[PDB]
Amino acid sequence: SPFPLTSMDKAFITVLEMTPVLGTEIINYRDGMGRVLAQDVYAKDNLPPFPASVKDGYAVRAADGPGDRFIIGESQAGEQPTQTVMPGQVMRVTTGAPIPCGADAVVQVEDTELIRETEELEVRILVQARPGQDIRPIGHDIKRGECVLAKGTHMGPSEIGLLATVGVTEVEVNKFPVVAVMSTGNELLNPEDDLLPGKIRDSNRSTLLATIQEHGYPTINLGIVGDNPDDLLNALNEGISRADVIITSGGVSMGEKDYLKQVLDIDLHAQIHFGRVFMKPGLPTTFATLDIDGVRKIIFALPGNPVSAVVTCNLFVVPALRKMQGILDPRPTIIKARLSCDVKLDPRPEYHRCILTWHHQEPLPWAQSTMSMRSANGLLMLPPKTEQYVELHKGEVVDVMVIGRL
Amino acid sequence: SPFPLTSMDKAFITVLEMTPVLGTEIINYRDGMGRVLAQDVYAKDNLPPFPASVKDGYAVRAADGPGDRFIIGESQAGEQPTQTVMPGQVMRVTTGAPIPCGADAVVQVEDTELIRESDDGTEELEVRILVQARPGQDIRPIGHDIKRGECVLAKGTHMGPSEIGLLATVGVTEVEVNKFPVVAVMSTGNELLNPEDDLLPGKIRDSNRSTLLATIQEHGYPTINLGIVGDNPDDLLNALNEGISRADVIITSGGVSMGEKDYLKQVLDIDLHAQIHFGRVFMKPGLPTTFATLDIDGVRKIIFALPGNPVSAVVTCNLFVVPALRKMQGILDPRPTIIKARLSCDVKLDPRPEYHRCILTWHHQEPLPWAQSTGNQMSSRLMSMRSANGLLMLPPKTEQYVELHKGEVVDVMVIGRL
Amino acid sequence: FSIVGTLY
Amino acid sequence: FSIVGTLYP
Repeated sequence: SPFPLTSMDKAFITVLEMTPVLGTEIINYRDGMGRVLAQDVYAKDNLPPFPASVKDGYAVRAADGPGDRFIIGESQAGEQPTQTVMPGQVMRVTTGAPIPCGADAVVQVEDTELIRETEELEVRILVQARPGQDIRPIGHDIKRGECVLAKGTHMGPSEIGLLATVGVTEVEVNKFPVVAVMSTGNELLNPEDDLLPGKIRDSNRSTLLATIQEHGYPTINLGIVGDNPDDLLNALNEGISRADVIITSGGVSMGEKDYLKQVLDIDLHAQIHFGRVFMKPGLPTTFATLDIDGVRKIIFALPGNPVSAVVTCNLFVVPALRKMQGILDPRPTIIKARLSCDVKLDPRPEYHRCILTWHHQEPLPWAQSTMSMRSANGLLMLPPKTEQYVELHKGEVVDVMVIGRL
Repeated sequence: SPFPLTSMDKAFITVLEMTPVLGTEIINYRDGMGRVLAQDVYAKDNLPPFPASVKDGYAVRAADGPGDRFIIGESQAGEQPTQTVMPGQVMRVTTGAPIPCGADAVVQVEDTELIRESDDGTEELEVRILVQARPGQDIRPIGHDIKRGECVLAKGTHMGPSEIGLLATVGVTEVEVNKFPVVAVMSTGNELLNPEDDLLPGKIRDSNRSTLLATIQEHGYPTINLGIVGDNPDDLLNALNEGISRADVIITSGGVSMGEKDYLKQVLDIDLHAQIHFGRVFMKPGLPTTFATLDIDGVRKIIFALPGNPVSAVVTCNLFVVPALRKMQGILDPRPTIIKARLSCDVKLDPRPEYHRCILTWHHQEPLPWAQSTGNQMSSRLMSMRSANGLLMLPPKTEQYVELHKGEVVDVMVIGRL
Repeated sequence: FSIVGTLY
Repeated sequence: FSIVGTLYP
């Protein structure tokens, strides 16, 4: 008080450690995007359940080799075949169609010729076939009883389809964090309003909400709240009861008007882990936890500066939210890139919104600090200035944190 | 008939060229995520509208220099200051607070010392400035960030969270953006059952429909589930007619491909009078891939007939469908992002250009990411603690390169947000 | 730009 | 892993 300057490294690991993992719930598989499985998923069927042809052609006997063959019938999709392939005979099959008994290989139609015939009667096999050629045996893809999805899996479209394949339409996943977002400051107006003297429009709330919504987390708009202990307490109490995570932006960090940290400490009795982070931007960033009824809510107090808000939200909030929804490694993806512009280094670890662009035949992407037609998908991670390294130049390999779709 | 083997390169450019760009509509700024601006956005205000302090400190006169000064008051946020800074006087300011007239510089509290306070100790009265300030130091002048009447967002801009916040800043709550493509997905095949159903002899569960929808929804486009459709001209025509009336894109999976059993293309050409641009693509997987356009009432619908094979469905969707969808929603460069990575596993090359679902992994001090190929269906699911975010792009085999080895730099297409 | 795949 | 930007000459 004033809170000690927490190093950027320590501030990050503090957020993750103090951030809890949410409970689990049962959802339909169609709602599994971005969800983390809290259970193993076993297959109760074989895939394929039957021997299936890979190519469109004819089920043959490898022992018969090339030659003239009789077409005894056709194997339809969705129907179990009733005929058996005898020596000197073949059966027309389509891709995915069941393989009849007697056949051990499939010869594609490109390796055949219609000899004699609405129904075909005779065909010539032009090639020698290996046993098992172009055939998917029972359980070649998925064996029965096999674990197809382990707990901890961060599901995407393919995992949804795998659930649909095995028939597990209901799965146990971690809950998604409900995030309440509010903005503080007596200078804030609603974006719909025209400007009044000394006032600006509230942009942080819109950006933060859009950021959280992009990761698919349910959000709650607490709107603009006056910079005073009474209104702050009401907004915080509402956010605490309705959300797992409460995010605020703006408000006097430093002075004695720190109504936010006054309410958090005196009225809410929450534990403030850090109130300042040695970083640029986002120095007056505050992280607090609050234990109610054996349940831990987390609270972020982001700087009023628009650039600071989006930067601190991607650095602290998003990794925390990912941990809550059950992601094993909630840490952001960091890649190596080249600087599109020269840049002076700051004693503090600095972060710039940037745009990652891969140029053809070039191994490393280029990061351009805030083209204008594209939304920033990266967060340039500048090192703190030390010794000879007072400045970084165009072309040097730097770290870039992925914050959006590549 | 049978359709010529279209090269992978030609198949891709055909899709983009035959894919239309949707019309526009007015939306609220809060719904602008992933939307492309069809208009220039002008600021009607300056940002900041007033000179604003960058640091917590005191609004001072540079000409007064360091020394003992009188604290005439404090500039509050949201209020235009009423007092004027005279020589020898300063005003306490916080970050973001308006700068009072008379002041031309701001000295932060770290470069100051509180000399004397009131007898109550509740008010600061006199302060010592420890440094010399430059005119304009730690002050954001009017319109430092945004000037009035200035173009802050040009048409064609693909908006993210920041672009939304920028709209809120300038006060433009209503914008003209391209519509999102409505995508309808169906599955064809007499062997298909709903995932909720138990298996019957010769039957499998429909997984493509769930995956395809999930892939489109990941990109934030509205989807329509047309369910399972029987492989026959009557049921296909009904499903297609419904999809056309309800959607801009119609995706189907399955079907008996080519031959006289090719109901799908028979309905498209004969009944629907649609134009099939290609029916076969020299690729792996997804050889029997069909793309078609249909012009109704001056409106062009696009139709994708993807292979029934589960692996082929997701691969072809990321290669053809998604770039087409991005074009429809107004993105100027709808082409996918392709990056360089190193192979984590050896792999035999195919005469056809081959594509494998893979997992991209960036390491600490390693410049290139490692791409571990997922064999196809189940291989990854032993190490699938992460979803496949990449698409390994293998070159067609030649007498020179028959096989690729561990460590070689290869092309990988990012197919999902990390 | 290539949709097939290059080498190094 | 580091949340602070790293360097390499």
